[PDB]
Amino acid sequence: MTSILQIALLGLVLVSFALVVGVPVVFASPNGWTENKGVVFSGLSVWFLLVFAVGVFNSFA
Amino acid sequence: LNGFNFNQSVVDSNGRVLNTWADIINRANLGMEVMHERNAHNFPLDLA
Amino acid sequence: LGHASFKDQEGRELFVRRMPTFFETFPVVLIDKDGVVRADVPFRKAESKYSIEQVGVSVTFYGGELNGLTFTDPSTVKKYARKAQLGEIFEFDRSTLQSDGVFRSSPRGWFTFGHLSFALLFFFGHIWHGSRTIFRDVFAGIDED
Amino acid sequence: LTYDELQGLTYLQVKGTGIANTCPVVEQGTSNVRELKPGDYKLEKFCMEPTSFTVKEEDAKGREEFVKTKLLTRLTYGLDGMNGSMKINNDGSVEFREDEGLDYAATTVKLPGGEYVPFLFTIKEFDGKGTLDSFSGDFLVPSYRGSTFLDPKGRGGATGYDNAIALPAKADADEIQRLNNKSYTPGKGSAVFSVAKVDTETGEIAGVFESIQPSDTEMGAHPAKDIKITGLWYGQLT
Amino acid sequence: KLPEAYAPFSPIVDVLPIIPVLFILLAFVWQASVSFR
Amino acid sequence: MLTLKIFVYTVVTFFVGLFIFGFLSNDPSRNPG
Amino acid sequence: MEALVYTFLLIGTLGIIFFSIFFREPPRIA
Amino acid sequence: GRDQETTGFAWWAGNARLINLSGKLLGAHVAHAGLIVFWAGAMNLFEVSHFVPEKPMYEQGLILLPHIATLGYGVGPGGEVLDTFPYFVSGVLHLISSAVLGFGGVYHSLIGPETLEESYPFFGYVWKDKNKMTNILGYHLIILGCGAWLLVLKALYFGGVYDTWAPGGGDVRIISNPTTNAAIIFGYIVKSPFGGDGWIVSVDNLEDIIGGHIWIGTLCILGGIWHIYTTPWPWARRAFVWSGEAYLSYSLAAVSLMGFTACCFAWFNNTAYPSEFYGPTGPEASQAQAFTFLVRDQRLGANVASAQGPTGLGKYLMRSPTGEIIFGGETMRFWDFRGPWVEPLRGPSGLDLVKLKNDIQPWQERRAAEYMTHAPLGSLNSVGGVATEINAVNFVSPRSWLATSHFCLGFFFFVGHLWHAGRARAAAAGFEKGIDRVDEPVLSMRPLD
Amino acid sequence: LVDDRMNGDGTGLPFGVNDGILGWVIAGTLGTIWAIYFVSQKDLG
Amino acid sequence: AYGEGANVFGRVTNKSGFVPYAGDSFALLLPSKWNPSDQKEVESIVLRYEDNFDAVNNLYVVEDKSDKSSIEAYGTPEEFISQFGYLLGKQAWAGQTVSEGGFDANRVSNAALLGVATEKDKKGKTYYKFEILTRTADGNEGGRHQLVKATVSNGKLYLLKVQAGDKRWFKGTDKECLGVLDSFTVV
Amino acid sequence: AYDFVSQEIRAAEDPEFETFYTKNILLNEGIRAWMAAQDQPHEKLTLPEEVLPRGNAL
Amino acid sequence: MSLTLILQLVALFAVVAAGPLVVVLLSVRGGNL
Ligand code: CLA
Ligand code: CLA
Ligand code: CLA
Ligand code: CLA
Ligand SMILES: CC1=C(/C=C/C(C)=C/C=C/C(C)=C/C=C/C=C(C)/C=C/C=C(C)/C=C/C2=C(C)CCCC2(C)C)C(C)(C)CCC1
Ligand SMILES: CC1=C(/C=C/C(C)=C/C=C/C(C)=C/C=C/C=C(C)/C=C/C=C(C)/C=C/C2=C(C)CCCC2(C)C)C(C)(C)CCC1
Ligand SMILES: CC1=C(/C=C/C(C)=C/C=C/C(C)=C/C=C/C=C(C)/C=C/C=C(C)/C=C/C2=C(C)CCCC2(C)C)C(C)(C)CCC1
Ligand SMILES: [Cl-]
Ligand SMILES: [Cl-]
Ligand code: NA
Repeated sequence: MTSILQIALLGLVLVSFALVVGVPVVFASPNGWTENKGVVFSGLSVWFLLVFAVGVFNSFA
Repeated sequence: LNGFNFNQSVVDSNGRVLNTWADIINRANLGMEVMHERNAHNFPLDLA
Repeated sequence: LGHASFKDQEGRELFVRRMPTFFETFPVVLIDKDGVVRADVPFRKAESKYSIEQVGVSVTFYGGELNGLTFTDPSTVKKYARKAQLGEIFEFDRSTLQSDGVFRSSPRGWFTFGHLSFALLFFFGHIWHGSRTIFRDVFAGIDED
Repeated sequence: LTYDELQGLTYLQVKGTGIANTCPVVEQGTSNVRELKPGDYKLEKFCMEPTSFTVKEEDAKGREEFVKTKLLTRLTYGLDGMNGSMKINNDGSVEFREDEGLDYAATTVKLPGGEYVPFLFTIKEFDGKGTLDSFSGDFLVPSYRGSTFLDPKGRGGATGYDNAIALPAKADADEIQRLNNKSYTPGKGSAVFSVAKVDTETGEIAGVFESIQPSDTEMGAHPAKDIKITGLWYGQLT
Repeated sequence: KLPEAYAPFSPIVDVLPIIPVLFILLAFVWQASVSFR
Repeated sequence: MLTLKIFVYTVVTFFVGLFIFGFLSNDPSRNPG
Repeated sequence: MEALVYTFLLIGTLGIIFFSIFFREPPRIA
Repeated sequence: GRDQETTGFAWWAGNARLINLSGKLLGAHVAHAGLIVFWAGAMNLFEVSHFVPEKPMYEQGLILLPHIATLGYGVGPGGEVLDTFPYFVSGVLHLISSAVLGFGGVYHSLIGPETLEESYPFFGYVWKDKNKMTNILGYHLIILGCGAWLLVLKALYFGGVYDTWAPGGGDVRIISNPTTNAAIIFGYIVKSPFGGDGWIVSVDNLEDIIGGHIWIGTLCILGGIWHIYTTPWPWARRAFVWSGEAYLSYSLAAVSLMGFTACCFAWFNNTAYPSEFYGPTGPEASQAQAFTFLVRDQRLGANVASAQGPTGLGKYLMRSPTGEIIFGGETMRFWDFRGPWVEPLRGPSGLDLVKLKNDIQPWQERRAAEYMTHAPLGSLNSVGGVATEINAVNFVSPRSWLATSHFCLGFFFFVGHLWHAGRARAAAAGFEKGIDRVDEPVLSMRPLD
Repeated sequence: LVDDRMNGDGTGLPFGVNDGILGWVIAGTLGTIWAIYFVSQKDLG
Repeated sequence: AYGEGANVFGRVTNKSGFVPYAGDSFALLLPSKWNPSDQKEVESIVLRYEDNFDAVNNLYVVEDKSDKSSIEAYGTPEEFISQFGYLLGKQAWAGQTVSEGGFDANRVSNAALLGVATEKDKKGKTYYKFEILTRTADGNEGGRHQLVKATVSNGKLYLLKVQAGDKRWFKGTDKECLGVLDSFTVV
Repeated sequence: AYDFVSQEIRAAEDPEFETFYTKNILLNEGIRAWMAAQDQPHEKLTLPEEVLPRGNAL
Repeated sequence: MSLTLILQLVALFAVVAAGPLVVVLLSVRGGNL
């Protein structure tokens, strides 16, 4: 499960890149937040899911 | 914490130390160090 | 006093290193003809390496007051080497003028110092009095721009 | 504070109170000193504590009198931890000897008119003799300053200058005493000890002592002054 | 060192600590973007 | 030396108390504004 | 005697400071 | 954002535009808190990635790992690192929490309400509503008290913390019977700050530390409740200035004092900052050098007790001004040093001559030598030793880094007390922008001062 | 012992109060200044 | 050469810290940071190098004719090292002193023999090896460590002596001194 | 303005008179001795370590 | 040249460009800065 943990961690790093570079853009954009609530919610949810997956994979192996 | 210590920072191809103005400053510092308190030191390192 | 020639117990002639003009105090070192230090008056008498007693240095004076006189006791040899680091050794009568024992400067040194300081101050004089010359109209005040 | 009372206290209960400099005092002994059992004893835990310092001074009329002084070096004048031998004889004869321990202390009293008198209060190699009521003897007094000590201008024995280099034209016989005459010759002092109390069961003794030793000669620069030191001493036998 | 699973991600960890000093520079960049309004 | 110590303690306490209770006595209202 | 001269010079400087503080010429407005 | 025309503050004082914008101020403070946690996590990960457990922690320039190790978490007897995993866990946790806090700061700074007074009355302070400000102080005071009790619980029922005074080389001990005596605990604060006393820096037991944190946690919770349920007294209203900048200035003064205290704690104390992780102190290194040379010359025959130095004062041993036997030389200035490796050699009257002859154990000698070779002396470019060295060793003691950095921070925050406090006073009075130019106070005063 | 000393240096004495007279004079001076302030100004709490 | 070119993106020559040296009949490795020295305290010194920073750290090789057929003809190694008592300097001070700790009466310097032994060689050559610690009343640099390696070949005695301050010895000069002592090889 | 001759003479006559000025003179002496050899190569000063002024155990 | 060095440089460039990139995107988009 070491390889699985590593690819999950890379996915988490990529999702964090996306969130860091997008959340300020969505927030400061005019009317951007209202039309992008779902996208940001999906991003945060998958980010937290990846965090917990990395945690459980670390626990396993 | 002290200042920069570039003593013997420049060495040649074979490893010989090439002196710099920092080395002359260090020579003067050594001159001051071995004389500042003639009788107060019983051990080689000041540390105080 | 004469000229002091220092010779070790081997017979190798030793020369005392003269004090450079920069040094108020200079350590005593007796040097071989080939520039190899052969004796000195060490600062640390413990485990000394080139001590006068260890090397056995004797001083013979040629000419002057002490002519053909040889001294071998280490105290006298140390004293005369310390004197010879200053150049030729002379006898001085210090009781007459109550000499303190620190070198003064010759009249050429005092002349040079005084007239150099005057030269600097008069460079400032050139600057000041010439600025006053060129700016005479405005040195009573300025009418804004 | 007897030996046990001092020993029970911890460092944190003693640091800062000045108790350390005090020597222990026997408390439940007997003043009858003749009752001590004769024999040879390894005298250890030997300590000395002065109670006064007086400096000899000779006046215009020649009346050499001892003048009281004021101490300057705080509570750094107690000798302790010394070891030695002692032979109590049947008639009371005593062969006292001191070998090791903190048997010297550099102190500096001040004389009226403002005179700083330093000296090594020491009992080094005190080979005493006499009766059990009072035994006297001589002890070594080392030079106050070691050979490697440098004077304010760098002069000194061993490591030093042997010359007043600040005067490149004055190193003559007018300064023979100050230059190269750094005489570190040890002197001698006289001491007298009287036993006051003895605890036979503990095997410890305590009493009074009086000593006379020269002051600091400052490496032979000026003559030594006689120092009289009275105090109380303690020790343990075997 | 890091546990053997996280060994390949060592460069990211070696780069991370300098971000806080990047935030103040980002604030200066943002102010410059608005002509220091 | 005890008398000197108690005297200095009294002096220091007096001055420090003056400071503390002077800065409390409605100081912020002592401005021209 | 040198100590006497030094003390006199220091006392003179301090007295000059005292006079320049408490006996200054008033700053005349306009 | 804002502009200078509508606010009166230029860009180089732009955060001053947030004084009366409660929501954006909350966002800014949350963002800076996220920054603090992010540095904590990232630097912890950096340290563990660059850490080799074979070498001592202070050899490798680590500041956070000693902090974690002092709380237990993977250290064996003598301060030996067993598991580096807890350090990694701490780094990851602080880092992820920092990500959350950064998102929160961004939200409350960009999209959240600019002013919270209307929509969220519970968070709508006014910088002069004394009751509300005391309520906020009480909430955060309760949080601080809970943190102190958290430390107490860690030391009591969760494996204890690293006692460097434990017999041997020190070990992780569970502190039982904390010092809960009022006289002992409060005697530290009224203790002198000079030598031999050291104020609170001279705390030496773990029991004293745990009892003190017990008292501080309980008092902080009680004071939080008190400041929640009460309004400042009428005398308190007149004594203080009531504005946001005034509160900032008070906090600046407090944390400058705390920074100076932390600098001195890191430099002097070795109980809460064990030398196994932070390295020896200055006094510790000096005493270690003296001890090492004493044992070396004592092994080579000789009698250190009677050995007289060049000054005639004692080459190895002498008497402290109070009378306690102490190491000779310059290290006599550090006679009040106390360490785990030197206390066994101290009798009632200080260093014991008998114990110094035969009671010395080899581990003490090894630790003393190691401390002597790693004295807290270094250069700016991390070159170990005195200023006159050969530029061969790469070492500056973590104690030196902590002391220097937090002293600089303490001084600058004292200057902050000065600046922000003077400005608060002037703004309250009305002089913040300058003299009136129509009614100067000076023109209403008699001449000649 | 050749003289008398305070023997207080290097001790955890509160405010340096080795003897109660010092604490009493400290309390008296502070309380007197406080009484002056209280009877002049208004302290209530 | 003038057109040789720089060493951009190149490789170092050596980082061992020791450089070879070939004598009249001996081979040696000297520290890179140590400079050649001119002074000859003993007229029979044929080689000398000194540390750039602390001149107390130095070494010199002495080659002088010997009547003894082999180094073993001197006798025991301790007897041999007792023969060369002048290599530890001379106490020029001659004053009666007892106020120095750890030293006998009227003495300001003391040499302690930490250990002696005999070594071998690729050709079976025997070398006398000595380690000494010299302390002084002023305690200069906390004493001085002296390493001596002596051999007799072709009617000549070769003696290498390395001196290091204890202050320098504690902080890494021991490696350099031991390397110098090990590398000393004679035919 | 290297020296005050009165203080030098007093120190020479009195081996226990010390001021910060004399300590500064000693420091200057150390600086000169330990810097001359490498600061002024043209002098070719091969001073043995036993002639360099030095304190105790330093 | 080193793989760790290559990854370090890549991560450094990414994190450095992250801030100016979002600033530029908000400027071109018209977001309130
Ligand atoms: C950590 C320090 C810090 C913090 C927390 C703040 C916070 C704040 N500042 Mg400020 N500022 C700072 C430092 C700081 N500043 C410094 C050093 C200066 C001197 C140059 C200034 C000068 C300044 C001025 C002149 C002004 C502010 C203003 C503001 C407020 C409005 C921000 C805004 O909407 O702008 C716009 C926001 C953007 C352009 C978006 C770009 C930046 C975002 C936050 C991206 C962050 C990147 C990050 C990785 C995102 C992580 C996402 C997460 C999910 C992981 C805000 C609460 C304004 C104010 O007064 O409020 C009314 C104002 O005018 N500041
Ligand atoms: C950092 C947390 C904190 C803060 C910011 C405040 C702030 C405040 N408190 Mg509060 N308090 C706190 C914690 C805190 N308190 C705790 C934990 C408790 C429980 C014990 C209390 C109990 C308390 C009470 C009972 C009262 C206050 C009051 C006040 C207000 C008046 C302040 C004052 O009297 O001026 C300054 C204070 C003084 C000049 C007196 C100093 C007293 C201390 C103990 C001196 C100790 C000196 C000692 C030698 C240590 C010196 C070392 C030092 C240099 C570090 C003020 C806004 C008063 C109030 O307004 O009622 C609401 C009030 O009656 N507080
Ligand atoms: C560049 C900014 C900067 C940086 C990088 C640091 C960094 C550091 N500071 Mg510093 N500081 C700064 C600015 C900075 N500071 C400023 C501006 C000031 C004001 C002048 C201070 C004042 C200051 C003080 C007073 C102290 C530090 C300290 C420290 C060190 C420890 C940090 C810490 O743990 O804090 C504190 C951590 C918290 C507040 C959160 C703790 C929350 C709980 C209680 C943790 C408990 C965990 C628990 C036991 C585990 C769970 C157990 C459970 C299972 C039961 C650290 C290396 C400390 C130090 O080491 O002294 C040298 C110290 O005491 N700093
Ligand atoms: C928690 C502490 C704190 C807080 C919340 C504030 C808050 C505030 N300050 Mg203040 N200040 C503080 C501490 C603090 N300050 C300290 C410690 C000092 C002393 C140095 C000052 C000195 C100060 C001045 C002179 C001014 C303020 C001003 C202000 C207001 C606007 C600040 C701003 O955005 O400017 C913009 C921020 C910047 C331009 C960034 C500055 C860049 C710094 C210098 C970089 C230094 C980093 C360096 C590498 C660290 C090394 C430190 C040391 C280890 C060597 C604001 C409300 C202004 C005001 O008057 O209020 C109306 C103002 O003029 N402050
Ligand atoms: C991967 C991994 C892991 C795991 C991890 C995790 C999963 C973590 C988590 C993390 C988290 C998930 C954290 C949390 C965070 C959050 C935060 C930090 C926030 C808080 C809050 C606040 C701060 C605020 C609050 C409030 C409000 C909002 C309202 C009012 C009131 C108050 C203010 C209170 C492990 C272990 C295996 C290790 C290894 C790696
Ligand atoms: C308001 C504003 C400001 C500020 C801002 C800020 C400061 C924010 C915050 C921010 C932040 C502070 C954020 C955070 C982030 C973080 C994150 C997002 C994390 C992530 C993680 C991950 C992705 C993973 C990792 C890993 C692990 C865990 C394991 C090991 C390895 C690694 C490390 C890889 C400014 C100045 C601009 C100005 C303007 C306004
Ligand atoms: C934890 C722990 C402990 C304990 C500690 C403690 C017990 C603490 C507390 C402390 C404290 C108890 C503190 C307090 C402080 C206070 C203060 C610092 C005050 C100040 C004052 C002020 C700031 C005011 C001012 C003013 C006046 C005077 C006048 C008018 C105006 C005003 C009001 C502003 C120990 C040691 C065991 C160590 C270990 C840890
Ligand atoms: Cl000095
Ligand atoms: Cl020392
Ligand atoms: Na010295």
